[PDB]
Amino acid sequence: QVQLVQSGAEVKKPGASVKVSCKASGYTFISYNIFWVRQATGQGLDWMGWMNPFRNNAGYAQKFQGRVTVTWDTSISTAYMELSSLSSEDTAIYYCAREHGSSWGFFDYWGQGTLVTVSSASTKGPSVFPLAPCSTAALGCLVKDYFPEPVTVSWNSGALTSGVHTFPAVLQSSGLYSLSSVVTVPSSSKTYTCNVDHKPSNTKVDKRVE
Amino acid sequence: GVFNYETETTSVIPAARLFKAFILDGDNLFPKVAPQAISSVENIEGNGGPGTIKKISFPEGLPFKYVKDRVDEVDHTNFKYNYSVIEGGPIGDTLEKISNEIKIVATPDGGSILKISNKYHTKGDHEVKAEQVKASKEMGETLLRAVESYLLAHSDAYN
Amino acid sequence: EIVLTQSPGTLSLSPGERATLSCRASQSVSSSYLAWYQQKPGQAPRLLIYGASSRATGIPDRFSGSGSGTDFTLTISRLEPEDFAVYYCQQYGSSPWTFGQGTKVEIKRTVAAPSVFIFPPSDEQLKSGTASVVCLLNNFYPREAKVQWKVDNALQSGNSQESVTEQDSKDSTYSLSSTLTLSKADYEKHKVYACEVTHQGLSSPVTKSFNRGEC
Repeated sequence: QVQLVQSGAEVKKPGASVKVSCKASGYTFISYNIFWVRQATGQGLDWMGWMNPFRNNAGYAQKFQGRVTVTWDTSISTAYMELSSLSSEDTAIYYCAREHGSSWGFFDYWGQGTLVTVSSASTKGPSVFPLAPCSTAALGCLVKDYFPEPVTVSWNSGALTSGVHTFPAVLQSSGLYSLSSVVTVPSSSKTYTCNVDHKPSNTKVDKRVE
Repeated sequence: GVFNYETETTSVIPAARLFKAFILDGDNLFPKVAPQAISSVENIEGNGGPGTIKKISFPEGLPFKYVKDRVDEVDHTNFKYNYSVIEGGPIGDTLEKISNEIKIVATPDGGSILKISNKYHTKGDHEVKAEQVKASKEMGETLLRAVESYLLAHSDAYN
Repeated sequence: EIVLTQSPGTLSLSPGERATLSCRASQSVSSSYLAWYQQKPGQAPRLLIYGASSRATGIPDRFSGSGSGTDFTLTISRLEPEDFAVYYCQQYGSSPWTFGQGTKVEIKRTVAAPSVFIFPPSDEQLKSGTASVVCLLNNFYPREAKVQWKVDNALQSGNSQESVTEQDSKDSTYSLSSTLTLSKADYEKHKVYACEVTHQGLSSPVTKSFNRGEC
């Protein structure tokens, strides 16, 4: 069975370069082409460049303008893509896809995705602030100013799950992340504590809200 | 049963140059240099190496509408090329597939000779028509001479 | 390039209904060389109809494709919960090869008005010189909603950043949080902070507010 397994998450400063690997298995490596496709949530999908291990040549997408270099190692069936001159606009998930045929160019098999995060910040733990009002009432915690993502938020050590909404984090103007986790409880109530974990910074905060 | 049919033809082009143009880029060249024989070459799957499937379309007023070939082996070191005719054209009725081997060998004068081997897989005791064997020989030489004329008129090509 | 335009941007349907997805090409696509992919959040695209009408291996019969030239369609005869995702169309008849922008197939249910709550900034956060005011919109459909921040009846623009959850597993609703970020100096210079919500489940905008000195 054909698989395309990629290297994992990369964190880079602006101006650096990232090299993502894509190891192919379950088929003859030199027999098929491999493309590299970016997926940033801004747009949809964009192809970056293609390698041809049988003809030993390559082609590149115009939009990325020669910042993409594709190489490969046939002996280990691994494809490589290096995106030089990384900015904050390059923060996206990059895919490797096997071209079915040089003329029937539909990508039958896909890699699982490699996250590249290019921002200029230091690994910083979040500040947790309570969200309380001045039949049904809402409580929450504000998880603010952390880099990188994500924080895992639980309520009462995981005992409280119903009515809990932890939202996707947003990237602030400062380059740090922030999200809100909320819960709706009966007004007749009882302690409520949110459990925030930002493991890149070894930050575990248990915040009680009322 | 199985019936083998072999052929040898002579080319002035040396083996290394002829293998690159006639074999490695025959799919690119054939619609261009011999439009009267090949209308379009269409890759179905793969690069062109082993496992590659290609759909060859013939121009109007055609003996066959199309044919599908599987690339079995590409030996760069030994100038040997293996492919099989698996669908379309003469495939069907009493003929199951056609296994083909092309080996380019350098000759004492600077040219080359092509050792073509055609292996037909027929139904039981059935035999192939001589026109089928003859037609394949006609097609191979016309493609070879068209590519041969292209290389002579373009000395920089594949060199 | 052959630019592929997909319509609608979002298709909202119930399970078991027919879904028709359109892929318009700026130029004719030769030999009906167009493919369709399925993508779910956090996952890679998965091949579906190719050759504009041919199923990939493992693809059930309810997925079918049609069209030629400059117009192609992807049809899901009977939607199932596994079928609600984003679909892309990809042409390979002319180099370079391009994708569509994506059509999202959405679950659908009876319109529910949001439950709106507003949260004043905490005394801890004010100690650090920043004030964040949070507005919560819970269990609403359709996804479209408008959040307006007013500070002493002064409309706030460019100083808030909203977030929306994925459609909920059990009740097929969404939730929204809007955070109004202000300096402590600005926060102390005003009294009334209000979150006003316009939604298609609401006849008139609901305005949850508080007074700074009364918390």
